[PDB]
Amino acid sequence: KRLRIGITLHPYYSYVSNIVGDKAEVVPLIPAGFNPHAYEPRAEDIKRIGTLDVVVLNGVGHDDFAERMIASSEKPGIPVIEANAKVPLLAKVVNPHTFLSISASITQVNTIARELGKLDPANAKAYTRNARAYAKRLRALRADALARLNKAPAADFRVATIHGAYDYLLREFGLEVTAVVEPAHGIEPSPSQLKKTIDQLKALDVKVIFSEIDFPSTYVETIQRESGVKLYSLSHISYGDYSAGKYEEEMARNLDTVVRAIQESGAEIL
Ligand code: NI
Repeated sequence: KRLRIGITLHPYYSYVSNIVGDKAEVVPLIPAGFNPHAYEPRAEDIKRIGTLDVVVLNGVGHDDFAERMIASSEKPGIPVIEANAKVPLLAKVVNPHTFLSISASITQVNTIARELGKLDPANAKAYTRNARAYAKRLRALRADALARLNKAPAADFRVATIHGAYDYLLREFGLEVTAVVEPAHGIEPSPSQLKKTIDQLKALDVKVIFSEIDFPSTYVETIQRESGVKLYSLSHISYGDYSAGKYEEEMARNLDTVVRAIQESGAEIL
């Protein structure tokens, strides 16, 4: 019988779909429409784990809801694939958004394809071959996007983000995130925390803010008004329907947006 593979987040649906092709079923643990930051496990979803053979986990802080779901299920001892086993993690609390990096995605894809190959040896060769072809497309995505960068960002080019999602993404450009607006992962800032953030943006002369496309924040225009910073939006790859192509479609948009913020910070003759 065909493997039934549980996934927790949209990038993982894309990774597994691209690895298995038509040789296994990819099943989301939470229905399309839920914000995974806000999701609380339902009996309906807990029941579905009983029909699965394995669950692929981010397991580094972005799907603790999944481990609770499995604990409360008919199958508490279900095999689990820890996708981030070989991924260098930053760092205290680990930033769990490793899926928003092309290089960490490739590492994750390879770990998953290997682990799935052991559970289903009949399709192991297909899983390994598909992982290699998906990785090749991912490297090309990054290469084409980085080639459009005329210059590296200037020394004073400082970046802020609303959600703490993009440290792994910006590392691909050799950049760091100067400040994150949300005080903690998926936590909304209070008026005093937002004032503190604005003071920091001004004091450190932060040039750009990457806001959320997926579940936008209501306070973003105040930050832009009060600090004069340029606004660009990025995708956490957490909204809408699950699809095999979702990850590369949205990562291509994310890389192009980062390139555009860097080119737009570049001055000409004056
Ligand atoms: Ni997040």
